[PDB]
This record gives sequence, structure tokens and C-alpha cells, in this order.
Amino acid sequence: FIIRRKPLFYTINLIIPCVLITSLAILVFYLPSDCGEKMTLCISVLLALTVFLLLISKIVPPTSLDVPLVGKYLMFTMVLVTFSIVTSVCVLNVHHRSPTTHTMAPWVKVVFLEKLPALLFMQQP
Amino acid sequence: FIIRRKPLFYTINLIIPCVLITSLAILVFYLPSDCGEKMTLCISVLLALTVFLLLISKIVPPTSLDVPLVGKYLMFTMVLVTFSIVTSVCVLNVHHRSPTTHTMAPWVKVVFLEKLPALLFMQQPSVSEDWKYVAMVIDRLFLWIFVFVCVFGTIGMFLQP
Ligand SMILES: [Ca+2]
Ligand code: NA
Repeated sequence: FIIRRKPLFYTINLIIPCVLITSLAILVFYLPSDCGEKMTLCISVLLALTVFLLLISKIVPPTSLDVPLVGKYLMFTMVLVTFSIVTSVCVLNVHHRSPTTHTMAPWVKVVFLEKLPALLFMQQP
Repeated sequence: FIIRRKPLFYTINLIIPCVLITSLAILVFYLPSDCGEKMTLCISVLLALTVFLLLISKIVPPTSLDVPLVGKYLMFTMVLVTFSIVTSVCVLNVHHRSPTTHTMAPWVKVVFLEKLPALLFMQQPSVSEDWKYVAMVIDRLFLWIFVFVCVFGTIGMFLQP
């Protein structure tokens, strides 16, 4: 019995929400550190991805023979979002530094204030 | 009937999310107190660990003969995260102290502003800023403690596979 699933229903109800949630995984790096909302954003994205992964596993259970590509994508994005949480913690720590508590090494200057911005087309005013 | 489980499904569905969540259990101590988001992170980690523990409880039989090693690790991590929440509350309280409202004892000076920073390799480069530095020394101290206590946690989890 060769049968071919009609994919519109699951497309609409699973793939589009998953794509929408995944698209938000990168916005934490454009959010300014002064807003005080980076952690909320990345943690919410991770929670949504985890819930979607568990639901997918309930619908189509992954197995050693084959893992759904959608589940694999969700897991990869979950790992990326955890990495983004770590990176945002580090960036927030760097942002809230003052001469009264930290001293900037000369190499930090020559790299981050001079060279790296040039590669990224930033040009500190 | 000696049967062996194929662990891929539960690996993907419980282990990887659990380790991903646990890897965030020590970040609260590297988070500046001015970001105003230590509580968010630590509370989120605690609740995520609790949810996964409850899911595991729903999977395994409700028998009291033995405890899953993964459940044991989750319980240990939740205890650690609760300790970290308490420590973060204390550090936040310390950070927001000012000369008008609090007076800093001489022993607090000689300890936190002089001795401990040397031990932790901090090297301090107005009085309100001293309170802020004390809070930064306290959570640096616990960052070392949790790393050692957590890194030795892998020993417990390295005997399961
Ligand atoms: Ca806020
Ligand atoms: Na919530």
C-alpha cells in the first residue's frame, strides 16, 4: 500500500510556526544591550523551540533508522539558541563595564575598536 | 527476555534539552547586576529543569526501588540552581547599596576589596562603586565554586553510559 501524505495541513500548522520561531533566533544580536530584554527574547525562543521539538516527536517519533529533518532542524536551532544565550550573557557582561571596575587591555583596544569594526563596516564615529 | 532499549528517541527528546538547559546553570554568576535580568535567567533554568524532571517522572514507573541517574542529576542541578537563585538575590541586594542607606564595615573592606580579589585574580583598577565591586567579587567567588561543583557533576553523569 504505497500512500503519499497530503502535506498542506501539517505544512500550515507546524512548518510555518517553526520557521517563524526560528527566524527570531538571530534578533538577539541586533537588540541593544541597554534595552535590558536580551535574556527574555532568547529564553522565549529556546522555550518555543523545545516545545515544538517535543510536539514533533509526539507526532512523528524519531528513531535510529531515521530522524525527521524538521526535528533535526529544530534541534540544531536549539543548540544555536543556547549558544546565543551564552554569547548574550558575555556581551551583557562586557557592556556593563567601567574604568572604576575594569581596565581595558591594549590588545582589546587595537582589536575591537580599530580592526574588527573595519571588517564589519562600522567605523566608530 | 533480555531486551535493550534503542536510546535515540529519548536521547533527542530528554538528554540533549536537559544538558542544554544545565549548561546555562552557571551563567547567572557572570551576568552583571545592572542588566536587571539575573532573576529571569536563573528562574527560567530552575523551572525548565523542574519541567523535565516531571516529564521523566511521567515516563518511568512510579516504583521506589531505584532512582534514574538522569533524575538524580536533574535533582542535583535543581538544588544547585536554587542555591544560585538565593545567591543572586543576595548579590543584587549587595549591589544596590549606597552610602546614604548602608555603612560598609571595615572587615568588609579588608576582605572583599583587598584579599578576595587577589585570590580570584580580579585586580580592582565613589563608595557606591565599592558596593558594586563587592557584589562583583561575591558572584565571581560563587562562579568558581559552581564550576568546580558542576564540573565534578560530570563524573556522576559519566558512569551512566
Ligand atoms: Ca527590566
Ligand atoms: Na512563561
